[PDB]
Amino acid sequence: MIQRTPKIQVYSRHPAENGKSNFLNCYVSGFHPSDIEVDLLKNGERIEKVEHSDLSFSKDWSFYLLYYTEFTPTEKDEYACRVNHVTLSQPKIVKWDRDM
Amino acid sequence: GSHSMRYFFTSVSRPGRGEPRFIAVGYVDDTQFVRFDSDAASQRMEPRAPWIEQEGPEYWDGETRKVKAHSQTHRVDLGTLRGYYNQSEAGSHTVQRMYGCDVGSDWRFLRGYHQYAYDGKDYIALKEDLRSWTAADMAAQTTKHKWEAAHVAEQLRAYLEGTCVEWLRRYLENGKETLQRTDAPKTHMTHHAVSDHEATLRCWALSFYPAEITLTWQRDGEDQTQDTELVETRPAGDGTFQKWAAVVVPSGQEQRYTCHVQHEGLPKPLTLRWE
Amino acid sequence: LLYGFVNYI
Repeated sequence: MIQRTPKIQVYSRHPAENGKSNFLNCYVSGFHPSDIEVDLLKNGERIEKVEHSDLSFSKDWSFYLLYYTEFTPTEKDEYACRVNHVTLSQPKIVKWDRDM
Repeated sequence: GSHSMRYFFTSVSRPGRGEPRFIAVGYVDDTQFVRFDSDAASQRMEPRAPWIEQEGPEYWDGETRKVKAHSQTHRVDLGTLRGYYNQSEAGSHTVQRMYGCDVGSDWRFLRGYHQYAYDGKDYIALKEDLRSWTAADMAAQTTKHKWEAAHVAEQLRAYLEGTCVEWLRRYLENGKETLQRTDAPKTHMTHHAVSDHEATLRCWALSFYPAEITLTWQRDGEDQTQDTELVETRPAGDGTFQKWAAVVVPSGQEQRYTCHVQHEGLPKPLTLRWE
Repeated sequence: LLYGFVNYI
């Protein structure tokens, strides 16, 4: 069977400013098949209040999903996205880097 | 200027965990407006854009009826395809269908499409003439014979050229403030040393709509395409998109590098410089 | 608006 690996991006909707509410996004694209596990993490722990887009796909048939939550960034809090998929031999964690 | 309506359907079999999962979504351009999920409680076609909400009860009842019919067909298709490829019940499989229509800046019909994939590979596609089929392998030739004998292309052609374009025009009008807008990208570049001798240059485009954009790096005017990391265009969550492109360069050579941004909201393409 | 006819693979 065809398998395509998710391309994972973790980022804020707006430029991050400490103390200002924003949205944390994890966008996963380019993957096949559609079964995927995606979690947003705060200080290594799973965020419960997480929504996602309806499953859709690109021209090349590969799937994409946006996972997101409202958040207020601080100095100390670390955010990440954890993704598991048949193409990944273990879960992949991508850290939010606000200085890109 | 130009616009599209597209519907995307995904059905996934779930061996011994009940009936297949079916998800349908509809888009105008890069704006989703409807969804159906076979696993959800409502069992209704649901609005996903403010401007579709004004559609009447006949619209919602009829779209629910049709999307459920598509759901049942694709359930049958998953069994059919197992037969065509002599596959077992051990594994999950995926059918995908996309169809829709493109119009120009003058909103007249440009092209139609109607395509199917099985397990992530092309299966069968309506050709650009809307009269004939491209079948990707021998199993899809079986589908082609059946669809030709049943005059499926003629039915699709009448929809893609008539109904599809008429409803796209209606949505564009009703959703004019959302759909007939262009938000130009807000652009900048960032610079960060990765060592004492190299730096990452990252060219950003933010807050743009529609999602189509090109970002390219040049070094003394020569395209750096093999050395560029280009990420997939991603949604901000607010109806706009973001994208970046990066190169890693030797420190001191920054002024040789330029980033070039093309988007329909720009009065002219932009060149961003380090000097 | 969705297509209203059904076709089996």
